Amino acid sequence: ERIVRTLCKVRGAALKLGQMLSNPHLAKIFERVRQSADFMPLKQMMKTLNNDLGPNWRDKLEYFEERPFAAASIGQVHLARMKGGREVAMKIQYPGVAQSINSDVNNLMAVLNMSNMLPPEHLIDVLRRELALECDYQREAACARKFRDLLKGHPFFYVPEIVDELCSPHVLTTELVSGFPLDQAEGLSQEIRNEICYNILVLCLRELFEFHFMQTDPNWSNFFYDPQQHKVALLDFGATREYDRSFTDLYIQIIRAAADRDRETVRAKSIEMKFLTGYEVKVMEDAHLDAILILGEAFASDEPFDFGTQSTTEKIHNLIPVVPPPEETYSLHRKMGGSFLICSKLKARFPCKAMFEEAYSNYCKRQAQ
Ligand SMILES: COc1cc(Nc2ccnc3cc(C#N)ccc23)cc(OC)c1OC
Ligand code: NA
Ligand code: NA
Repeated sequence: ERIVRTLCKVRGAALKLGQMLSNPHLAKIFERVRQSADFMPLKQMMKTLNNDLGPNWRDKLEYFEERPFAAASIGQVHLARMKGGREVAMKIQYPGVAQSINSDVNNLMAVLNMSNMLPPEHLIDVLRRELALECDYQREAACARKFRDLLKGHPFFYVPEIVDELCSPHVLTTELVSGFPLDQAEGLSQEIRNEICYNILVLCLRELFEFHFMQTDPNWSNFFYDPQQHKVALLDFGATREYDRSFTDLYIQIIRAAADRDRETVRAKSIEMKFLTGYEVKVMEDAHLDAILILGEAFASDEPFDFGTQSTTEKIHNLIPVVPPPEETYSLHRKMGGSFLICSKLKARFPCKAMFEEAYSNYCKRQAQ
């Protein structure tokens, strides 16, 4: 009834679990853990700052906010202001969180099993593995720099600059952004939500097929909408992957076949990419190909697509159906599906044929060249 309380002790691992799971009470549990004011004591955060930035770290700042704005899976964000006035956000890891992951995961699963809340061991290792990748804040900083360079001059999106002097293996600092995360934007008007989600799906297509450099686990909590500028700050860099153009090219042939309602080509190309073995049980394979074709439905229609009902987690969870499998077996579906799910959670509606034809057209222009 109040597993929430004991889960708040491992709220980081529970959050990561909920982002993978997307019984009904368990969602309410996770939603309450997420919405909990329970945060890691300041004293533990100070140890990371001292270890990483030196005992004099506070001298670099005029202000350090002791209550975090929000907690991540392995750290929390504290707002602050540098000497001179430059406002920043400082994402700070829990001390030795890397060595606490296995215990935190075991604790989370124990609480969920003993409470009879969870009716797969290999997926638990996926949880451990994903939390460990999140610990690499040096890499995350490098991905933020590269995305900022790729999106230079965009009229809608921006990436806050990294503050190198406040970055370390366990601390990532950016300039402050003015706005709020998209998990608080459900109450915005339909036109605004449509415009946000349109731009997000276009960027998804550019990340996959143009940049070959992409965030593969989209989370609406990591996009910030600035209502005044009418812009979105991108802070979602945790699972960023670069792929060879030959790999995303095969993926665009899948989406092309799904848009064209060519179920057999979707299946053949899926086998070629090693997403399917070719001898899966047909019932599961069919449900998986059904979810792909839902993606094609959107990209095949000049009429507005109703993400709120047509691409809900119910209709698209088979994009990735239940030793863990290689990440390259599902990262692109997780990206496409995750982007559709953001459109669905914000109840967006807009036509998608134009944006896919532009992406596919660029693909064809290069193919002839
Ligand atoms: C999701 O990932 C991150 C999120 C943040 N959050 C923020 C950044 C910049 N301004 C903010 C303003 C407010 C306000 N009011 C709240 C949060 C902000 C910071 C990060 O790094 C330092 C992240 O890690 C890449
Ligand atoms: Na984290
Ligand atoms: Na840059």
